Amino acid sequence: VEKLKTQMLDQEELLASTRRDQDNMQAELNRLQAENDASKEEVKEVLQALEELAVNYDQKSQEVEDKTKEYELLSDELNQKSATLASIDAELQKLKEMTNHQKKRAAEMMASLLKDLA
Amino acid sequence: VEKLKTQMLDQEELLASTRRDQDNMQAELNRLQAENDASKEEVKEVLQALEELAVNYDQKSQEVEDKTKEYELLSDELNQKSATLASIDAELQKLKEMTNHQKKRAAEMMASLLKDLA
Repeated sequence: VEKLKTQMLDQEELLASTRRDQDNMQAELNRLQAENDASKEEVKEVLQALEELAVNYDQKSQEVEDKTKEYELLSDELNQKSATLASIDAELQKLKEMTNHQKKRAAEMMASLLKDLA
Repeated sequence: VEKLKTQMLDQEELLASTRRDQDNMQAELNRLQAENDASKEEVKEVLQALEELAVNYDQKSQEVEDKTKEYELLSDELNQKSATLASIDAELQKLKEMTNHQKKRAAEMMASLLKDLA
């Protein structure tokens, strides 16, 4: 009997040593699941964060498209205004020419009267 | 003659007064063209500035689209990794069950030998 109990001792101390490797593994597995489900939520958030940006940059590029037909209409108008003024410049030269012709006429009519011999 | 020259005086002083209104107008017209061609270039620039933004916000929203299939693949993978670990958790329970069955077997074989009547 005293050999058989030395056998049942070594057997227990081996099956104990096996239980403590099965716990290191159970533990390190559990931490790997923790470390994982961690990363699993960061990507959840990053995927949200990224969908906002997609919406945000999408509106912003439509606001840019609206500002552009705004400033293009204004571009058109100013160009038209450029013609109005150019036309008014033209009217303004005729008015100069008109009053010159009146200068001429008045002066000729003056000289013609100062041809009074007497 | 001395009435006719008083007439030719008043005539000149009126056609002078008319020339100086035609200059106020020529001047104020000219400034309006200046003030205009000014605005005409600001819109030129603003239209450029706006086309850059259109390009800029357009790339940025494609970079967001690329970051998203990037983080979606990663999302897929981590979910797969979640299964691997879950499977390894399962293997790890069997190994516990296996070594328990060996505990049982060894202990029964021990008791059976300690049934030595003598």
